[PDB]
Amino acid sequence: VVLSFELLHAPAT
Amino acid sequence: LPIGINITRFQTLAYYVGYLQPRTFLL
Repeated sequence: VVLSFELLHAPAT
Repeated sequence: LPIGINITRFQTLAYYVGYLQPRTFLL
């Protein structure tokens, strides 16, 4: 199991 | 709603449309 973590410009919730 | 991609236009599915300007009110 691989977990990706996105941090684009968004309201991070 | 935290949706917030982008918006430019809209339409509906009797009714009125006004717009909003940057004003200053005393409430």
